[PDB]
Formats: sequence, structure tokens, C-alpha cells
Amino acid sequence: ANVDEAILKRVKGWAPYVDAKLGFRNHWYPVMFSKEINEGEPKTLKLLGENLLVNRIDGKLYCLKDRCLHRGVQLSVKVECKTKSTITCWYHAWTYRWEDGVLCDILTNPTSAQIGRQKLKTYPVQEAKGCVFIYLGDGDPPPLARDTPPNFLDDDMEILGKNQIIKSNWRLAVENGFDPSHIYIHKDSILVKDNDLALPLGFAPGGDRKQQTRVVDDDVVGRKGVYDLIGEHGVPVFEGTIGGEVVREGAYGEKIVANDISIWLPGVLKVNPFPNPDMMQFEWYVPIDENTHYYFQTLGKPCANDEERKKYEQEFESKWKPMALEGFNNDDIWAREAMVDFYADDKGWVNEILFESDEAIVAWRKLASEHNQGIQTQAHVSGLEHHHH
Amino acid sequence: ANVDEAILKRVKGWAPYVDAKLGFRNHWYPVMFSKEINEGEPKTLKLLGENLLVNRIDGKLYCLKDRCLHRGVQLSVKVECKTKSTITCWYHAWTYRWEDGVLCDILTNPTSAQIGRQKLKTYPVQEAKGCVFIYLGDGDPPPLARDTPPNFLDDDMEILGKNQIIKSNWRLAVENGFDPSHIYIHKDSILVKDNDLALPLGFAPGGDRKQQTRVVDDDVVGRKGVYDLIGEHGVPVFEGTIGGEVVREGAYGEKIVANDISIWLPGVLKVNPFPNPDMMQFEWYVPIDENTHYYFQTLGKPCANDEERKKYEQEFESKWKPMALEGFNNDDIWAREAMVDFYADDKGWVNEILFESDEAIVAWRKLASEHNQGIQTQAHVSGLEHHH
Amino acid sequence: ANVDEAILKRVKGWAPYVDAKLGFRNHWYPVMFSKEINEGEPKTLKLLGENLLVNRIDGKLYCLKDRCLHRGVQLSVKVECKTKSTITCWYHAWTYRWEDGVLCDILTNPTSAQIGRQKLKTYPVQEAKGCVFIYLGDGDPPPLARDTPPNFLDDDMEILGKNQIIKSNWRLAVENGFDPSHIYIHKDSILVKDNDLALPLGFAPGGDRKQQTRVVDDDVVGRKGVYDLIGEHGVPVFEGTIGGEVVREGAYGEKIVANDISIWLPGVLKVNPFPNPDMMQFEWYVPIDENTHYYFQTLGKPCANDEERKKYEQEFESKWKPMALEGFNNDDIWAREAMVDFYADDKGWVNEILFESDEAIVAWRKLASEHNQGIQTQAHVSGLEHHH
Amino acid sequence: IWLKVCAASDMQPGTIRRVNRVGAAPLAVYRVGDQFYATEDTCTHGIASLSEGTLDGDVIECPFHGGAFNVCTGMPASSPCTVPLGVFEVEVKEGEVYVAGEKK
Amino acid sequence: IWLKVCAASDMQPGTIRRVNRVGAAPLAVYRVGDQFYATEDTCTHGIASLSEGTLDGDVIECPFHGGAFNVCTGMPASSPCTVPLGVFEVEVKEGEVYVAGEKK
Amino acid sequence: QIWLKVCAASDMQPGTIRRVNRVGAAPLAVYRVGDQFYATEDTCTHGIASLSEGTLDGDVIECPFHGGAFNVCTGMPASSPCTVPLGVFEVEVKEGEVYVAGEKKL
Ligand SMILES: Oc1ccccc1-c1cccc(O)c1O
Ligand SMILES: Oc1ccccc1-c1cccc(O)c1O
Ligand SMILES: Oc1ccccc1-c1cccc(O)c1O
Ligand code: FES
Ligand code: FES
Ligand code: FES
Ligand code: FES
Ligand code: FES
Ligand code: FES
Ligand SMILES: [Fe+2]
Ligand SMILES: [Fe+2]
Ligand SMILES: [Fe+2]
Repeated sequence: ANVDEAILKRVKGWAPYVDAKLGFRNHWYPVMFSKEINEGEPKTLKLLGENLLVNRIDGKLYCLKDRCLHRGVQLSVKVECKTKSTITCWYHAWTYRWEDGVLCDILTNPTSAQIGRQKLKTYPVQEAKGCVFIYLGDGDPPPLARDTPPNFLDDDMEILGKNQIIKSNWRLAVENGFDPSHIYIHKDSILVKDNDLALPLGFAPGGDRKQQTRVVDDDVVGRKGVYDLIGEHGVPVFEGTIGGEVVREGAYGEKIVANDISIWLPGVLKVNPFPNPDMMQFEWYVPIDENTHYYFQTLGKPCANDEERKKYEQEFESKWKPMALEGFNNDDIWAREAMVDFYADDKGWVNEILFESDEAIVAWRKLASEHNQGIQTQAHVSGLEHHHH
Repeated sequence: ANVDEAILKRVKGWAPYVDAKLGFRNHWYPVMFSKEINEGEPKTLKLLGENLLVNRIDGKLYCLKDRCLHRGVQLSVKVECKTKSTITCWYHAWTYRWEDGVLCDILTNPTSAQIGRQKLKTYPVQEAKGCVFIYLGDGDPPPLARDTPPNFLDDDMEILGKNQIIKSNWRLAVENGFDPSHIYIHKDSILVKDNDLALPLGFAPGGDRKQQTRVVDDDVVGRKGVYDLIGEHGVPVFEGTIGGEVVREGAYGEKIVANDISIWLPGVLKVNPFPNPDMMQFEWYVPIDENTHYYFQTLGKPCANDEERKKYEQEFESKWKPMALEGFNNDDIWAREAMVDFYADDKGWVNEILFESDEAIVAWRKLASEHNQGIQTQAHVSGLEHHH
Repeated sequence: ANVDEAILKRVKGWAPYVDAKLGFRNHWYPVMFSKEINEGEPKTLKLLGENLLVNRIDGKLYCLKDRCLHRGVQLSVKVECKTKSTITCWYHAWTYRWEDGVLCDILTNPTSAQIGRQKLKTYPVQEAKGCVFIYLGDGDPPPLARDTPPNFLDDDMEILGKNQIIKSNWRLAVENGFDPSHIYIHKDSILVKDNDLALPLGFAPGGDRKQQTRVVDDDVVGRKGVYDLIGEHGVPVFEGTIGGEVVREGAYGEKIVANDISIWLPGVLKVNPFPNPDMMQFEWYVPIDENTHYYFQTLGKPCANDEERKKYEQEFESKWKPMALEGFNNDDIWAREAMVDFYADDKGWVNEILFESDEAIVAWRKLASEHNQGIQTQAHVSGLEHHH
Repeated sequence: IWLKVCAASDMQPGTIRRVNRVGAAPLAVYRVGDQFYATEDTCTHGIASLSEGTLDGDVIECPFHGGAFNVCTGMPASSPCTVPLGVFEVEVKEGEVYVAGEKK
Repeated sequence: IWLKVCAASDMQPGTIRRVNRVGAAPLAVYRVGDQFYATEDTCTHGIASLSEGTLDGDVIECPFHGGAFNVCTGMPASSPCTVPLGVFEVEVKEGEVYVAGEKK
Repeated sequence: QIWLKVCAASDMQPGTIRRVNRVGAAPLAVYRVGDQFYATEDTCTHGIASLSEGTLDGDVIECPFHGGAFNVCTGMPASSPCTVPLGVFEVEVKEGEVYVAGEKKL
């Protein structure tokens, strides 16, 4: 749909993934935190190329497509919510219910044949761990857990985070996140010295190809993902050499981090433990359009009561957010941006020269290709196109 | 020519109109006021995607294409008018007559065989009612009357106005202006309160489809237009309800305006009377390029003497320009801009969901499709293409 | 490969040249001055659409493609020169030798099978007359002399200059430079009055077509170029007329300049003598991408020792750079920019209306088409393509 | 209940007839070979008259946007149409076409 | 008036011969099979010699930009040519090609 | 050691590929082209793909990752994006037993 046929024909291992430039339809995606959307104050966002409106009504979230059925304007240009349960387009006053998108009234013509006979697209919305997830897809949604990493939804796991818009395709963010050798870019991070981390420069892999990963398609809640097992048989690199001379050392701190790293459809990394031995990182790379993603960062720490939660929140604000989410992951942001040009014409998918640790990235590309729930197309964005046969 | 053939095949009601992204060739268009161009001060503009130069010589307007025949530079990068009747390209001094575009001299080679053997495109220009009209077309122009709404050219009609560039395709401007139900966007206008207008939220149509409009296929001067008759058998809506609860009211003023609304090729709206019972509005949406139009606004008032004209000019500047041309029509500008994304890939022309008051727009699209005098193409802009 | 095939079939005289939007591969191009690249300070540039890194090591220049073989990032986003002879990609620490581009180490995986089995693209670099030339081509380079105008490499010719990025295609710069009639744009240059130049407005050509130029393809060092001989049978124009009346005159100064003008592959102009009777100008228009070029200006004056070299440098900084390289050639920059729109869709190569002095430009188009050493394509930039 | 439309011989195969009802929305009657079918005249995607469209077998194409419906089931056959038409029962009696005055 | 150009047999079919004229623009003589036609040599769009172009039937293609003319009527056949060519009557008498002194 | 036993010639159909795994060394690929046998390194020189998992078209192997390709007789690239030649290993049949060299040709 999205890429030159001649390129898809070349990438036989993962053509659906290379075609998925706008992301995978029929998955849940986090787009904001619960505390960013207040009762009766609709908010705009773009998800998989689609302009959406989210509102909170009697504390519950509702999602309508931000595009009037009539002349295709964004309702959000001038929001008229004239009754608790409805939104009225500012142009000709086509009025929609938040609950089912049904065109229930038209103030410019209360006798119109369109009334009761059209409906604006709605998407399911669910709040978990103070994060707002939208099911960008069709029909009754699967359970959220299918599209979250293991432990994210644990009862005791306290989730805090940060979200922002990044100028790369979502797939560059996923691959960079799951890339076992990219750890090299983190060698001078403030987190490394200031939280006393052990952090190698890379890995000499060992064992066969199949031993480099654990492909999960046997998970009981339907989760689909890959574990990076490079370090199970691999020798970590702590002295990098050129011409046999040591030019760089890894970090010889006491804190062991990033024991288990896993990537999950639709594009969420779990790093455990990280950025401290008693915490976890869960981060999404959410497709906004072909050029941009939400970098939706979360940190999890099991907490037993309000005392532990408030102390966790204080350390999040004073240490983990500045030192890890920014001080560590900022280098990931510009690493993603640096790949844009090579992949922007889709020729990077052909011309890339991979080495051994990219086996993790290949395993993800195959998993994603085989288990995604649909390819988003420009026609999903504009309006689906089909001719009688 | 201009749109995906797969889209033009789908819009059988009005394919030429949907194709007409750059506007209709072989019509008159207003582009500026007479007062904006002075003797021997050439002025640049873009019209139907073409760069043009207009000059005033011995009081009379002349229009040349702002593109040298030789290497395609704009003459206007560095104007050299070295005699009253000519302009000299700054690059190799190819010299053209304003009056007929003829390449009459080349200062860099006075023996060139090109001299007297090439012609820079000219377009007719006419001033009427203080407004500068360019015929963006080929061959002998029709009367200006053909391309102006009824009464604009009446002897006693005093025209004052304002012009600006707006970031939407011209068609989004036309359809918004002729849209009977778009009156909703004006419900909070300062004009409605401060000029005590009656303004419903919309109309519940009555009678049949054919009664909703009146198409004019010809008159004395060959005008082509549609009147909006939704109010003839329609019920004005003054109470807006959701689930039977009243959430909004129309404006219950005494002044009845906008009794007749008509749209004319090549894209000029007449609202009579407006914004006051003794006045009319005539507004053009002039294609500059695919993305942009002139919003050329005029208010007309019959005036018998210089005292009436002077008083009208005072009321225009103190009241009608700020309260109506700005205070009312400013909401039209951002409504036009809000439709850009949906039509920008040309897919809105398929995916729109029309309702009853859009019969007006449909009648305009068909009239425009049937009676336009030509489709402007990118090839008119770069140079017409034909292989034998 | 770069232009609509329907346009290329129309320009039978010079299709390769019209296709060469990114410039000609397998030639030497100047990109900076020697003084601008210091020991162990790598410098980024774009040449024929390719991102390049230049570094100076033990005083020698080396050029590597600024694109890691692995995931196609620019090394230059974060340079890591860890040893004197190497650069390490910041991403996964693939390590390349400046001298041959061999992937000689990977810090993130010292056991990788890729080590010693890949090679980053390198290009020949050489410094001559304080100028850095890169051979943007494949295999053993030809002598630099082949891609330089006569006398640029003379023992005693002291070269000083200036370089900047200009927003036009390189060909518009070349044709403007070699255009005999474009001298018209220079008629008010501060150089003309302040250096007492004789400068006509243009030329009335004489004699036949072959006499308007000298096509050079017999030069023993293999250089390929064209001399403008319009002045050998032509009458210079000092009195510019419209309708037989004098509206502008040339300059009647005593200093005779531009006796010989030649354009050479890959796109370097020689004007002699200029801007003074004891000096020469050599200027390159170096393709950066489809839209931009280096304007690489040099002035040569014979100098016998350090004292003359020093007084020339002081004259250059106080007179020739501001009065000539800027005061004369600034008009060339905006002339080049003025042709962008006409040629940007490639249609100006069909629609241009040439006159007699353009014989020189046509001679260059045909020379360039016949004797260029290859057409740079977008596939040279992204990675060459071939199916078995 | 039943409206008299036309003599069945009055319609060639592959043709469409608009049925105006006073005080009600218009209907469309389609002759597909020897069978007759009836729907709403108004396209569900807008305000087009399907009677002004093109019939291709049992599929009516809307003249506004090229949306289409099956004239037997009233189900959409081409984008942008998504809302099914009202189908009206047709009956031929003594070579004369009758349309049910309400939908099925 | 009439200018004796060449022996008919001096031109192979589908060829063009430039006729230089002191104090006047050159002409192009076209042999189209066994017929002869004449125009101005100079393309009306530029400085191209039509005698250096490509004859396709009775249409000369300019070598510069692919503009073209009907050599019988002189009218443009292909963009970017817009100004008609001067046509000169030609007469073949006793295997000798004569071209009119001035265009019709 | 010098000659590595692969399989019986008869254990391979024309147009097929067999991977030969080696202790302490990178895998080889053996190709049957009609009645003839050839061997290269199994790892694509453009990346980490196995050529034994590709498609053989006469004497040209097509890599399954990116559609690059090699001549199996010469090891020379046949399709972009491949640029680095494969190591070629001599193959011999002795008692109808396929043998591949332990060391590539120089
Ligand atoms: O994946 C990792 C491996 C080793 C150390 C840190 C990381 C890591 C931590 C947080 C977010 C990410 O995207 C990471 O790759
Ligand atoms: O079209 C109208 C209908 C009722 C009241 C005002 C208007 C009107 C007047 C001037 C310009 C416009 O765009 C209008 O809608
Ligand atoms: O080419 C020229 C002819 C007459 C006078 C000046 C020049 C000239 C001088 C320096 C740089 C150029 O590109 C010129 O055309
Ligand atoms: S565009 Fe929303 S009601 Fe018309
Ligand atoms: S571009 Fe105008 S005279 Fe040359
Ligand atoms: S992109 Fe350079 S080492 Fe990976
Ligand atoms: S109105 Fe029928 S397809 Fe749109
Ligand atoms: S010079 Fe003949 S087509 Fe342009
Ligand atoms: S890995 Fe074989 S073609 Fe890229
Ligand atoms: Fe990272
Ligand atoms: Fe309005
Ligand atoms: Fe110049």
C-alpha cells in the first residue's frame, strides 16, 4: 500500500513491516496521561495520521474523529459542546453524541434526512496506570494487556512518566530502543557515573542464531514480542580497541541494569531492571504520521502504600526523570533523527549493512510482520476506497 | 488535466469544476483598486498562477506577462522602463511595448532577427467602479458585464471595497459564501447585534429540489449564475435544539437583509440588501494559485450627487468596512481555511457528505461545470504543450 | 535518469547536459580553501548530492563519504576520531581508516565477521594553489590539469579567492557566466567607474555560427572547453537604442578587460584579463544538490616572490574582493536566482527563446553533453541499483 | 399500499425510473434483465438522485461521487457509500410494475 | 524572383538543404519523397537551423526543443513553436528545383 | 580437514542449496546447478542473512534479506545491494560423495 512494490519484493523477510510506515491498525496506543485530560475539556491529537478528539464526561473518556462528516473540518477549530453528551460542529451545527458518534441533531436544519442516519468514527479509550490508551482500530477491542509488556499492569506497579513528540518514523524509534549494540551511545550518560551503573560498550555474541532471542507467540494474553538474549552466551565488551590498542572503556559501576530487554507489538520496549535495580522502564513509540511519533516513557516501581508512592514520586521528579528519562534517553532521540535520511526514501530498508547484534532487530521485523493486526494506509486517513467487482 | 483521472471519473455531476483547481480561463477578474496603481509605477500580481505586471500610461492600464520570453526571468526583479511606452528586461535588455507586447528592440543586439518577430503575452485591463479587472484569457474579450453580478455596473451605484490575499483555494471561498446553512458561523457577529439584523441559525427547506435554486443560463449580457431560494418555501430556524432542548437562539433584530443571494461565474457573490437595507455586497474569490485567492470585497450604494457619495464614503470607513467587511466576513476567512485539508488531496470532492441546503452548492458546481469559458492548466502557466 | 524522458527526447542537441541536474561524475571540483581545513578538524560538505567528510592528517587531506555503512547515519552528527588514522561511528562504533575507508574495527563487537570485509567510499583529494579539489568519481583520477582552465596551475600565478553557497542549479551559474550579452547587468557595477573599465552593453555579432566560438578538444592535457569569440567579427554596442533613440551608453574607460572568455568542463569560467589588465578570474560553479552550487571565485596575478604575493593579498582584501568579487559578481548571483523558477520544473529547457549571442551557451551545452565523464544520479547518492 | 409505476414494456433492460410520491421521498425502480427492483431514489451518502446514475447489472452508481449499491439488497457496493438504501418490494401484475408504498 | 537551388537528384528523399542568401535569412528546402517544399531555415522559436532537424513526413522537427512545423503550410505542428514559418513556393522543372524569391 | 564430506551427490536435486556447518568456522553453502556443484560462504557479504535460505535461479543465488544476489560459480555480485564477492570453495564428487574444500580459493 505505502511503499514502492519493487522495494517490498526485495524485503521478503519483513515486507509488511517495511509497508507499515503509518503504523499498525487494530492495536491500543498510549497518547497522553490521565491528568492531562479534564472533565468537559476536549483535547486534540493525531494518531496513525488520524485527527482525534478526546473528552472526559462523568469521569469517563470518549474518542471521536476530529473531522466533521459534512465538509471535513476539524470540530476542534471552534469547540461547541452545547450539551453534556454532545459536540456541535461550528460550521453548519451537525451534532454528534460522544458515546456512539451518531448524528443526533443539526441546528441549521432539524428536518434533515441525515439525522439519525450517519455516524462519526469513534475509537475505544481506556485509562490504566494513569495513562490514556486509544484502540486505533475497528470492531470490539482486545484486552489492553495484549498490547502492553509483562508487569506494566501489575496491581502494585506504580507508573510515572513523560510524553513528547519526536521527528522520526516510529520504526526507527523501536529498532534503536531494541538495538543491543546501540548502548555505545550511552557511554557518557550522566546516569552511568551519577547512579554508579555497570554498562558495557557492546557484546561479542555466542551460540547460534536462535539462541540470540526468545520469540514470544505463546503468551496466554496474546502478547507478541522478542527478548534480547545476546548476553546469555555473549562476552560483554568493557575495553574497546582500535589496532589492538584500548581507546575506550565501558563503565565498571556496581548497579546491574538491563538484565531482560523485550520489544512487544505494537511497539513498546520493556527494560528490566532500569534505571535502578528495583525499577523497570516501559516506553512506547506511537505513530503520529509517517515522520513523527510520541515517545511515551514510563518508569515502574512496586509500591505498597501512599508513603512509598509519594517517596517514589519525589525521587522521579528529583532524580529518575532528569537523570534517566532525559539524561540517558536524550541520546536515543537524536540517534533516531540521524537515521531519518537513510530510510526516508524507503531505500535504507535495502541498503543497510547489518552485523551480528542486528539479529534482535531482524527477529522483531519478522514478529511484527507476522503478528500485526493490520497495516494503516493513507486511505484509512482520507476514507476507505473500494470498487464493486 | 489538474486532478487524478480516477477522481474526475467519480464526480460526473461536475468534473470540469473539480478539475478547475487554478480557476477558469477566459473571464474577467478584479485584482486591485484604481487608486493602487499610479502613472508610470508598474505593479506585480499573480492571477490564475501567472505572474503579471500592470502599468498606467497616459491614464490607461496595460497588462504584460511578468516573464521575459528569453530566459523566463520576471522583468519585475529589476524594472527598467526606459521609455514611456516600453519595458526593458534587466538581463539582456529585450524591450517590449506595453500596448501590444511586441519585442520592438534588444539593446544588447540591435541587429537580432528576434526584433519584431516575438510578442510577450498581453491581457486586456478595464477599470470600472474604481476596480481594476484583467481578462485572463485569449482573443477578444467579452463585455465586462458578462462576468459581473446584476447592478454592479449601474450608473448611480457607488462602489467602495477592500482586497486581501487568503490561504484557501478559490472554490472553498465561493461555496462558503453561497452556502445557505453557513449563516450559523455568523450567529455572534458584532454586525448582527450592532446593526439589529434578523439572522436565523439556518432553514428547514420546503417545496421540491428544483424550487431551492434559480439558475440563470443567460441574460442580456450572457451572465451565468444561481440564486439561493431556500427562504422562499423554507422555515427560518431561530431556536436550535439538541434532543428537543433549546441550546441556541438566532438573532431577532428588525433589519431584514440578504433577501437575494446569487453566485455568478467566474466566482462573484451578490448579497442584496447587505449589510444594511439600502446597500448591496458584491465579493469576488479570485484564483491566485492552487492554494490562495484574492478576497475582493465591495459594498454598493445608489448615490445621485457628490454629497451622497461623500456621506457614503464616510459611513463606509467609520462603520461598514470595520463592522461588516471585517466584523462579519472575518469568520468566513477561517471557515474557508478549515476546509483546506479535506480538499487538499482532492479526496474531499468524493468523501464529503452533503445535506439539503447543499442543493445551492450543487447547482453552482453544475452551472460552473457547464458554462465556464475554459480550464486553467499548469501548462498555461509554463507554456501550452502539444506533440504533432 | 534525472529528468522526464519526454523532455530529454525534445532536447536532442544536449540531452545529457539537461539530465545532469546533479552535475557530472568523474571530475575534480574545488570545495574550500586549504586554510579552511586544519589538522584533525574534520569538515562536512555536500558535493554532487553526496555528504562528505574531509580531514587533514599529518598535513595530508583524506575524504570519506559521511554515511556509516551500517544504519546510514552521518558520522559527523558526533565525530569520534579515537586514533589519528581512524574515525569511529558514534552509533555502534564501526571504525574506518581515513586512508582507504576499510572497516578495520568495531568497538561494540570485536568478533564481528564484518571487520576487514567492508569499505566506506573514499574520494581522491588534492590541494593546488591554496584550493581543495575532490575527485567525485570512481577509479584512478585523471590529472587535475584536465579539469582546470589554462594558466590556473602556472608556477607564478598567485591564487586568492572566496567561496559561498548560492541557491541555483550549477548550470544556470555556468550559462550566466559564459553568456556574452549578460554584460548588460554589469553596466552600473562600482568596478566599472572605480577601476576605469571599457565595458560595452552587448554585441552585434558578425560572420557565421562556427566563428562565434572556438571549441577546444585538441588540448594535450585533455581539457574540454569553449572560447567566446563574439568580439572577433562583432561590433560592440556602446549606444543602446529604443526606437532608434539612445537611452543608455556603455562605459568608455581606458582599461580593456575580458579579451578572452572560456568555459571548461566540469564548469569553470576563465576571464582574461579581469578585473584589471594584469589579472585573471577563474570561477567554478560546483554542484552541491539539484538546487544549490558553490560559487568558487579565484583571482590570479603573476607574483615572483613573497613581497609581490603580500602586496597582491593586501590589494585583494582592500580592493579586488569588495570591488570585483562582490561589487561586480553580486549581480551574477541574483541573475542566476531569477532563472530558477523557469528551469525548476525542467520546462525552461524547452520553452526558452534564444537569440544570436546564445550561440556561445549552445556550444557549451553540446561540449558538456559530448565530453563529460558521467551523469551523477540519485542512485549514486542512495546506493547504485542493478537486478541480475 | 402499492403504487402503479409503468407498463413493464415501458422499461428496457438496464434502465432506471424515478417514482415521485406526493408528500414523501422519491423512489427508484431498476429493470435488471426481466426482474424489477426498487430503493430510495436519494443516495444515503448525500442528496444525489440515483435515478440520474448508471446501472451496471444489479449495481447502481451514484452520479455525485461514484458510490454504488446493490439494487436487490440495498447494500453498498462502492465507496464512499456506507449506509444501506431502503429496499421497496416490487410486484409485476398483468405486465404492469407496482412498488410497495413503504420499505421492507 | 525565382532562385534555382539544385538538381532534384542532389537531394535524397527525407533530406533538407540549407539555401544561404546574401543580405537575407537562409531558407530550408525539404525533399518529402518526390516533392520539394521551402520555408525560412531559422526556427521561429529561437536560433535553431531547421535544416539540422528531423523530417517526419511533411513535418520538420526543430533540433533545439522539439518544436515542429508543417513544411507545406508553415503552421506550428508541435509546441513550443507558435509563430508560423514563412513558406516559399517551389517548382521542379526539368529536374531543377526553383524556390520563390519571397514568401506567399 | 582439506576436503569436508557434505552428502551423496544423489541427496541433492538440481537447483537446491545445502548449508554446511563447521566447528570453529563460518558456514558454507553448497549449490547443485544441473549436475555441477559449487560452494560459497553461506553468510551474505552484505549482512547476516543465510544464502542457503535464499532462492537459486540457474547459477545466481538471491539473498532473502534485501534481494541482493551472487554468481555461485564465481562468487561475484549479480544484484545490488551486494558489492563484496563471496569466498568460493572447490567442490569435488568422489564415489558419488560431495566434498567441499575447507579453505577458499585465493
Ligand atoms: O536497552 C538497553 C540496554 C542496556 C542499557 C539500557 C538500555 C535502555 C534503557 C532505557 C530505554 C531504552 O530504550 C534502552 O535501550
Ligand atoms: O449570505 C448571507 C445570508 C444571510 C446573511 C448574511 C449573508 C452574507 C453576507 C455577506 C457575505 C457572506 O459571506 C454572507 O454569508
Ligand atoms: O565574462 C565577462 C565579460 C565581460 C566583463 C566581465 C566578465 C566577467 C568577469 C568575471 C566573472 C564573470 O562570470 C564574468 O562574466
Ligand atoms: S462541516 Fe461540520 S456541520 Fe458542516
Ligand atoms: S531574460 Fe530577459 S532579455 Fe534575457
Ligand atoms: S550506524 Fe554507524 S556503527 Fe551503526
Ligand atoms: S451522494 Fe451518492 S456517492 Fe456521494
Ligand atoms: S529553437 Fe526551434 S523549437 Fe526552440
Ligand atoms: S544481507 Fe544479503 S542482500 Fe543484504
Ligand atoms: Fe538507548
Ligand atoms: Fe459568511
Ligand atoms: Fe557576470
